[PDB]
Amino acid sequence: TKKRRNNGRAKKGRGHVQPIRCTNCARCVPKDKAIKKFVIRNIVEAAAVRDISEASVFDSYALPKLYVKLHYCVSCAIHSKVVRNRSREARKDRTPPP
Amino acid sequence: PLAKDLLHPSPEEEKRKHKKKRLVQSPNSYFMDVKCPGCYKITTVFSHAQTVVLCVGCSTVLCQPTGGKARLTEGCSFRRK
Amino acid sequence: RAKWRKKRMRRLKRKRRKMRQRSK
Amino acid sequence: VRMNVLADALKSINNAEKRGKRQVLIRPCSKVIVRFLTVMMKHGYIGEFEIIDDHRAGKIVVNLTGRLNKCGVISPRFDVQLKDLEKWQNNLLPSRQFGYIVLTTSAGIMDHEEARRKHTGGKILGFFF
Amino acid sequence: GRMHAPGKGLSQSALPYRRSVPTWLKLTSDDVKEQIYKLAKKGLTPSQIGVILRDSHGVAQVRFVTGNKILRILKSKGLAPDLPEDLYHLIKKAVAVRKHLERNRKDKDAKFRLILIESRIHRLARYYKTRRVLPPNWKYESSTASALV
Amino acid sequence: GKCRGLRTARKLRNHRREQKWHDKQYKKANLGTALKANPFGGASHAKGIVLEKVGVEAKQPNSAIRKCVRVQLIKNGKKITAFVPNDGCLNFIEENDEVLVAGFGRAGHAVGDIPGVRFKVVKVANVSLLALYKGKKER
RNA sequence: UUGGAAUGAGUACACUUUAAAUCCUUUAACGAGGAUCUAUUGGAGGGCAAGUCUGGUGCCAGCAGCCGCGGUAAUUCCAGCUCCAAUAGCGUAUAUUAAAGUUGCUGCAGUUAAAAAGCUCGUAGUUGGAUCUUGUUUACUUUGAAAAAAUUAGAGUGUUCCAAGCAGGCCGCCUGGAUACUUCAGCUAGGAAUAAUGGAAUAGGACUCCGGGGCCAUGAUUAAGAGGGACGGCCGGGGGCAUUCGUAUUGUGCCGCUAGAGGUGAAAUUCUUGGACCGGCGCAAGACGAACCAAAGCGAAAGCAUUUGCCAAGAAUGUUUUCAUUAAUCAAGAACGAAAGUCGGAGGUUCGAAGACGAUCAGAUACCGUCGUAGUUCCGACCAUAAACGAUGCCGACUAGCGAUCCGGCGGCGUUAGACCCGCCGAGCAGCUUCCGGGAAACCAAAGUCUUUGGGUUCCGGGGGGAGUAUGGUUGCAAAGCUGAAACUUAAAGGAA
RNA sequence: UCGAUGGUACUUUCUGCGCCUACCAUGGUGACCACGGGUAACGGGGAAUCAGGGUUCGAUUCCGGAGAGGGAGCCUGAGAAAC
Ligand SMILES: [Zn+2]
Repeated sequence: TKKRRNNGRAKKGRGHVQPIRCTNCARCVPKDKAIKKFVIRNIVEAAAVRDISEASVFDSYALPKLYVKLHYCVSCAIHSKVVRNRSREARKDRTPPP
Repeated sequence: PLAKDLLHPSPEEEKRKHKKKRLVQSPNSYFMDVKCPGCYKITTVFSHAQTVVLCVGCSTVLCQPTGGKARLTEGCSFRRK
Repeated sequence: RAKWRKKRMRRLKRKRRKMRQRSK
Repeated sequence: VRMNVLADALKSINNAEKRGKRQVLIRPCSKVIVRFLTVMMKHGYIGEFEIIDDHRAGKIVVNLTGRLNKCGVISPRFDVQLKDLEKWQNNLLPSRQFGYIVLTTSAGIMDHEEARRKHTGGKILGFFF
Repeated sequence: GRMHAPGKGLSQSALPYRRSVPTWLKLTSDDVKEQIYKLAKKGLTPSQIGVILRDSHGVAQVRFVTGNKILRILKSKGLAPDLPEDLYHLIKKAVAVRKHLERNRKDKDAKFRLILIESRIHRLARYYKTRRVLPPNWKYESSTASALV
Repeated sequence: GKCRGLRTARKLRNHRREQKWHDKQYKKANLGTALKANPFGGASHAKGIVLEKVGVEAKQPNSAIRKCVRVQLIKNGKKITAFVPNDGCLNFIEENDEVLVAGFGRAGHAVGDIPGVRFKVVKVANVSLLALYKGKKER
């Protein structure tokens, strides 16, 4: 049975796409089939932002961030629980969670 | 719309349709007399000219070829019948 | 598996050919 | 490519009747179509159709009466005789009480009843009921 | 759709219903024929002559002003090319691709596209021979194809 | 789809001609095979000499001993294994006696839980096995 | 239960029958109550009409086309009884037809059940727009002849009825021994719609003059929401070559400070007895082209992403340009066709089949780790196979709506210095809502317009195995590609839910 | 080669004809399936089964052909390659 209309990838009217490597296991995954996640986090987390700010040499220095674009294969994205299996009707929801 | 009149369509919808899909196909193009400000002779040029037309005497350039209706120069008339 | 069965078949064709060329 | 014009003419009518349309626009017209629509009109299956001249193949806007169940073509146009005409009446017509099989005979285009009264066979164009 | 392409475009000129010369066109039938001749002697093809007449001369259609077409007008005066223009441009394009394919033997797209162009050459020439436009001994060979152009 | 043309008779006739061979029933009865491999050679019955009495295990889930006889055909020398149909009729079949065997009911197919026996005994010693089972004939 | 009746089988005095007989028919005599003058053949779980009956047997013997029955209360076997079916017939085996719309013209299928070639070109083949009197060449249709009888259909006729026969009515006498069908091709006489073909274009044109004249309305249908070609401004990770940049990885020179670094679930193999790892300035080589990068673009698919230049192509759009059916799909044939693989060169940074070693395990010849050959890279020549997938041929028409998006074009407030905003048209990749409809359903605006079945056309499927095997041919350096069986075995295999 | 196709002249036959001979010509057939192979293939009128369409069968009393164990060659006669 065809489980998904897009076959699990965002490829339409296109023959081949260049692959990438999953961050957990370096395996060849198509760029559209990859479960991407652009994570923007601070270099200093909230548990340590107090000590770093009070020990700074500047009056007002904002801590930088880590702009990392993570890529995941289907298998590792589910073991890492970044995507869950949804109901047969809930799968059709293409909106990101709030 | 089960009883839409196909024999008597409104003129606002026939101009909307493609020039081939109309009830009777008719061009969306036309001719026009271009009067340059330098000379007095008027030249009958096509709207979708696609060539570089010139006035009699090589006074100036009338229009320029484009992907659609030709782009006229400054100070010219058009829309003849 | 249908692919390893296909591989066992081609490994068997290659043996039947060499056994046939010996008595050729 | 459009290898048969009577096919696309009757297909547009059959689909417009299924949608409850009042009028249908047959884009390509021909002599066979106008005489086919006339056979359907003489028996009351369609209304008055207006041929549109555009210095080309021409278009027709047929007025649908809602009395037509299905009109279709028979491709290719087989050669039909008088002894073989009853065979097509059992395969195409829905009953022996109504429905007609249009034939193109040397005497002109007519249904199977008029072709039998004139006692002349020919080729089969289509059917309607 | 296209003959050797998956495109199904509809772009094409749609002639008006009125097969009549407009009242504002003063050029007579003979005045247009003189313009066709002077443009044919300049090297313009029948498809190019009708463009200049359409733009710089207001002649929307010479088949409505004059009783015949451009190619028939040039044939009467003997100013028509030996081979037709549509076949001349199919051979010209095939020579341009084959010339490019000599100094570039690694583009298998131009090699595939050359088969398409020469397919339309042999299709079109087959039609002109049935209409006796080309002699029965005529043949398109890639060797002397550059000489016909 | 299919070709519906006025001059497509040869195309349709040749297509059906070559597609009928994909039908295993038509191909079986239109080639040299399955007729020479058939021990009867196209006959409904055949006579043979009983080589030995053999018991054939009934296939699962059933469990029994099918009383059969290894028969050598007289017409071509082929050795087949018939089946003594009725209850206890194996005792009526002597050794090296001529018996008339026929198909088991299906065209070259094994009938019932018997593995490969596709024949059955009809007569024995020129006496029908049904007459010996009912006591109306002897020997 | 009791009775008299009636009769054929049988039987013969004989006739008849026939060349002579027999048979049938006719008919004396004779011939029926257990009218013993005896109806069998297959079945009684279901399909399939008919037993919860009794006894025996106890997964035994056997039944059973199929599904199944039997392991100690068998409705299925061996039997009694009873019942059912056809009936002087009834079973069995095999071939064959219908069933089978499971061979398809009528009339099937190919998204997932078996299935559409990886993709495109292309000959034959098949099929091809509209248009010409409305108000030569053929095909086609109609008519006649022909198509031997017998058979078949069928008219007449009490062979006692009937299958048959062609004979037989009537009180010499008058009636039959008909007709229809016989494909295709050929022959004939009408029809002229539909579908092909021809006529005048360098006029060596028709009709008239009577080599030159006159004359004809003097001879070219349309310009496809078919196609080719030109042209216009564009557009695209389309292709090729040549340049160019980027950081990274590995290696290396120098400098710095240090004993650990690498790796793992945990470790070890390994790198460091010192200068590994780390930091700095560099350098060299070979790959690769991040983020931007999307259910976006392009290309026939495979496939395609740094810059710049060059080369020749391409769709779409625009067109009151040109040609005028040149078209569609395609046996044969042909171009291209990921990766891996093969051969010959160059190069081998990374990665890494094989291989080694270190872990884990009962064992790992695996997963995991440290290396590492071929390979991965480039050039030329092969290979031609992928879950080459949208598991869905191509062309064309039609049948809903909506918001977006890519390209081109078009006209409209306004903002900005083309960008944005609002619509429309054509082209395309998609999305969604719908009781359009379809389907076994999942699902599908096509997988719809399908028992209300026929637009054109190619390839291809026929239970599951055997088996893409055997053999033959062909292709290749090879690996293997293409074509491709049968014996035999099996009652399911499988799809969706 | 040693007739395949055609032309010319014979020869021969009951006659036309590469039927045959001699001299020339290089043809003739084929994906519209030639050639080759198989047929448990005599052909047909017909039979069975069939809503239509079909499928299958036709050694078998009628017609035509063929053969008389296998080939081949002849006699006689109007007529036979006869059993
Ligand atoms: Zn992963």
